[PDB]
Amino acid sequence: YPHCLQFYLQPPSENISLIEFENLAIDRVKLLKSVENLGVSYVKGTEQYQSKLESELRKLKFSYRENLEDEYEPRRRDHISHFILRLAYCQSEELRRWFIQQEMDLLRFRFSILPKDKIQDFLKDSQLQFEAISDEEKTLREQEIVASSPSLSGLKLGFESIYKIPFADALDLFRGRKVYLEDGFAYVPLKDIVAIILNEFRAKLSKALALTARSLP
Amino acid sequence: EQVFHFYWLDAYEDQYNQPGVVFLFGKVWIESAETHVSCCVMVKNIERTLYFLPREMKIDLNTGKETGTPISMKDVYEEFDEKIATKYKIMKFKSKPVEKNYAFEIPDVPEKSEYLEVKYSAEMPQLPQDLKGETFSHVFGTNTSSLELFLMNRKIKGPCWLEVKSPQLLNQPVSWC
Amino acid sequence: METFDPTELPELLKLYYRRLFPYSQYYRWLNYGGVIKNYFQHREFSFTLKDDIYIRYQSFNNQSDLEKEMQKMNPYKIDIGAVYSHRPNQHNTVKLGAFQAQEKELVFDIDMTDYDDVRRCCSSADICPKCWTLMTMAIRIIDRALKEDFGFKHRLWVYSGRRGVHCWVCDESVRKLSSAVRSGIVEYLSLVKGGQDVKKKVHLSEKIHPFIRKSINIIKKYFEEYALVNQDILENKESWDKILALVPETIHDELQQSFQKSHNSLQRWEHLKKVASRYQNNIGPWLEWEIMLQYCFPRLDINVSKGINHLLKSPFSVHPKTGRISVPIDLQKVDQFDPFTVPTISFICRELDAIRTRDYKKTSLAPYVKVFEHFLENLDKSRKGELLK
Amino acid sequence: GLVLDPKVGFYDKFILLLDFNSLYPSIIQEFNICFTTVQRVIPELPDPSLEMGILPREIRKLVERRKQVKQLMKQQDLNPDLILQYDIRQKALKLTANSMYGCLGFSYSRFYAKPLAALVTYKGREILMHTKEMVQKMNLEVIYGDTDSIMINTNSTNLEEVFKLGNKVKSEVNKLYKLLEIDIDGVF
Ligand SMILES: [Zn+2]
Repeated sequence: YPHCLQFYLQPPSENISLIEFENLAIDRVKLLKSVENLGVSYVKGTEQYQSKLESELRKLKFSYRENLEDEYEPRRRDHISHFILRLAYCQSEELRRWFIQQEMDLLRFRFSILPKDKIQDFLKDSQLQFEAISDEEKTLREQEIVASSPSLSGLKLGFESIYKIPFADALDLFRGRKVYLEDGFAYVPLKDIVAIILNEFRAKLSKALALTARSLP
Repeated sequence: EQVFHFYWLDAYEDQYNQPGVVFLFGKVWIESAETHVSCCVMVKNIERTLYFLPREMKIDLNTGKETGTPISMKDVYEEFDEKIATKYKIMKFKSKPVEKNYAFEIPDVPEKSEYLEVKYSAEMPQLPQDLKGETFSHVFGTNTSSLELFLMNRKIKGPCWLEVKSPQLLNQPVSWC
Repeated sequence: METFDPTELPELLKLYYRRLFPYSQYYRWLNYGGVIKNYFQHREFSFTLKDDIYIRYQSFNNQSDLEKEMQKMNPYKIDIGAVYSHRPNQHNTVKLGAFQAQEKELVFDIDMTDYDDVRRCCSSADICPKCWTLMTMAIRIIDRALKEDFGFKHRLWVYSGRRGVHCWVCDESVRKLSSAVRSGIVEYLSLVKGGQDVKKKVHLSEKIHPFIRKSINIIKKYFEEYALVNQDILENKESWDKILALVPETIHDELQQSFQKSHNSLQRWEHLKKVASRYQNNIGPWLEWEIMLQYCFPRLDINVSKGINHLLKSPFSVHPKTGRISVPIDLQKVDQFDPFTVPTISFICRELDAIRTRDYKKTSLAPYVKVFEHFLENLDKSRKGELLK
Repeated sequence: GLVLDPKVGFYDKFILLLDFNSLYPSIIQEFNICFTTVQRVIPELPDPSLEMGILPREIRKLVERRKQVKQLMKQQDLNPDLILQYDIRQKALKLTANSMYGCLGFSYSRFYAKPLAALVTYKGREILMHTKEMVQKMNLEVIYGDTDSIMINTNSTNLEEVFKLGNKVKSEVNKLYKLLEIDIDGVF
């Protein structure tokens, strides 16, 4: 339900006590360690995976009841914990790979929870540009979008929304002739969209982690 | 008609009192005595060498703005000849345009450029390190010692046998050698 | 009357470069309205001079130096490169690693040498009007995509001089694409996977992309006029053996027995269509379209467009072998282009001598030149409209 | 300069201590770090497509001179005076090469370059942490390491196996890099 997703940017400028500093780091390590175990013992799209991950997120207090916008306790905890835990894992390359890998599974899970209407607002609040299309235009180009779609069998074009993005941002999709192109824009379904979002988040996070280790002394 | 060899071990220079002269101490073989003896060789007239870096445009030092007049080697030549040499009491010198590289920690220097190479006697006064002018931005080689110049120019790699051509005889002894 | 003399080239080249070359339009195009600081002073030109002399990193300050240094040198060939962070003639000044290309137009080339298995009318060194359709069909195949699929507005089409065409995409957002994006764009438009003599080069699925559909639709209007009546791909046993080499093995016997009863190429093509449809109905790779696409779809080279620092032939140049001027092509009349009516430097000069500088208005080069400022004019409209408001 | 805290304690089994023979000179040669190559005002490493610089090319000649001296000493039935001359020559080239980084990090040096020194040092601590990861993966314990030495606990009692185990670490590190080479120092 809530807007707990964030591209982790703009480090916190607050100040905290030592007890909170230690507790946030320990809790974040626990969460990320259990995400890997859930991924190993199950698959990413089962009821058990979702249920256990959500229960654990409830237990560690990383998404819960509301507060006045800014000092939303779970959002604040999540932000400060992530930026604290960057310092611990910036040192080694094996640690960097682990941190990058585990921090994307949580983003995938959280994006899987969003209602079908808040995704547009999240995307617009995100980097610069993602836009959706109405049912009129979607039906206008329905046949061309279906033909341009990959070898997936049948004409099952459900109610899932379709997003228009600049062609360059969809590079990995258009060089293989796997999306419909019209005047510098590509019409993409949800799955490829979340793939693009994950790839961009991975690139930004890798850049930030590489930069952090420089200023560690 | 006469040439003599010697094996140098140590070198000495007195910039303050005897500028532009170096002393080489070593060993010289003697046929009559069937043994080597100590030897001292005086090397004189080592010239100061400096490199002037021209600007891409003439800068008015009074304000700090360009005047739009292009800069060439000849402009630097005349500015040195009529402004710097007379000011710092320099009688005779030699000037030449050279092409040189530079890859070190002084800002705003090209990695390949044309410099004005000026050579003059070491007896004449020493220019300041930070000397600047209208036509040249920087100067290199101001405080280079004579021994390093002699070593680098002649490519002496440690102790070795050196040939001296046209040897001369000192009027009065200058060493216990 | 007299044979064309290539040794006279130094004589005519002088007055061409003095009185005919459009220096003003050249400067306007390569300056792009003077929007950015040194978009022209950082441009690299390559001059191929006498004795195959190859000088690469050139640069100029403004128009006057440009005219002066082409009039004092008179190069045999002129190539345009990318814009760099430092002046190309001043690259040894900077440290090794700080000199790199930044922006360049998007260049496509199409050449006759890529159709060695398609032409049965002239040899490798010859062109003729009845195969030049392979060049015009390409022009409307690609120009559509860049206008529709990718939304590129300002495109310039130039004659290579003897056996091909060049496309310069000069849109503002196209000049700053990364090399990976250009490679992806070339991948999108590439259909024939021509390797080192592979038997089959075109593969299709049950579902065809709209790009493929429109490409087939465009080719259909010229297929029978060129392939079936002008090339006669079905007139000798060795001739149709090439096509049978691509058909599935079970069909050749029936095709041979149906073809032996035929009497004209059109009837053979119709019989092939019927046989293909009949085989389709029982068992669909679309047999009717692979041989049609393989024989007519243009083939591009990735290396030309992938490189951001590539050097390509400049417009309004002179071919030193044939003499033909690398002239812009008018997009309004593409199907009626004739390579053999392009005026040479020799053609206009001889009549003229028997009679700020604007002497080109009375020349035969002028009607083709009016195409160029039309391309130039459209660029200021984009600048004036979108930027100022 | 990275330093790994020693694992204080008493050890019963054989301990293999290794040396990084010119760790810093090897980094200058590995990543092409020079005055005429590194773009500076921590700077970024140069592209691998560039040619060798002035400084890396002078370290090549120093270690290409050692191998010929090393192999020339392998001959038998040789004059007793040449044995010392080649051994002295080998040590002279060994000493000169190792102290090359000093002209970059010495504040009172004529060729001082702060950005250049920082880049070499930063890569140095990466190679150190990388080596530590490899050793612990093959069920071996690192009990100390400081920038020119590594002490490894082997849990072995057979001396023949210790050298065999030691040469395996040699190949493991030398697989990823090319010029830096570890060397056996002694056994406790
Ligand atoms: Zn032909």
